Amino acid sequence: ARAVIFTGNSISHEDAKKILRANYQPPVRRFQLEKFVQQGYKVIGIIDGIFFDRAAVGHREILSALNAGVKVVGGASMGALRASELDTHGMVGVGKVYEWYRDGVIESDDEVAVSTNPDTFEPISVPLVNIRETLKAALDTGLVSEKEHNALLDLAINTYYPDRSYLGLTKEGGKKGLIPKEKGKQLLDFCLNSEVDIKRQDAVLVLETVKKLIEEA
Repeated sequence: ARAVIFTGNSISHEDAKKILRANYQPPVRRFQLEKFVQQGYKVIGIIDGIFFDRAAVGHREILSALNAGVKVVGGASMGALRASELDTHGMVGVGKVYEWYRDGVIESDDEVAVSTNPDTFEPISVPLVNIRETLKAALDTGLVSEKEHNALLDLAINTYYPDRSYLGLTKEGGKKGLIPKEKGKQLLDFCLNSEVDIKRQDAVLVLETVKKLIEEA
């Protein structure tokens, strides 16, 4: 049994490779799955994928893989979104992002979209789900008030995703009078050193699920 994993954004190929030896591919695009189905692969892990309509992985493609006896696992990013749409059809969803989509806690691809380096797949921006979880953790550490949490979260929601960053958020937050600037600096340090990287943690869960399905005959 051979596995193929589409990732690079939520976790690098370098970091994923140590956790599970698999065929690591770039974020998934339209009509990439069937190549691996036809090559005889037994498990597909969808973590990351392009969100733009023309190039996004389609329901038809996932359903084709499932009908051919290929197990499909999704989480973290595009995999979380698709698993929430196709779990009733046999796609396995794992992780918190999947759970939130499933239960209507979050909606739309805006929750997970990130700008990336097109060559290395490393993210430039911060996904909204990570911002949500990191602002929650900051509130717990007493680094923001509830008013400040809510104001900064609303700001993040209302920021074009390639411009979503912890520095950008605290800077614009300060400029818009949403947080004192010294309190903003303490918050930025927390965000840069103690990020709740829910996309990465969910990505690891996908890898571990794929690992289990490969082992099972």
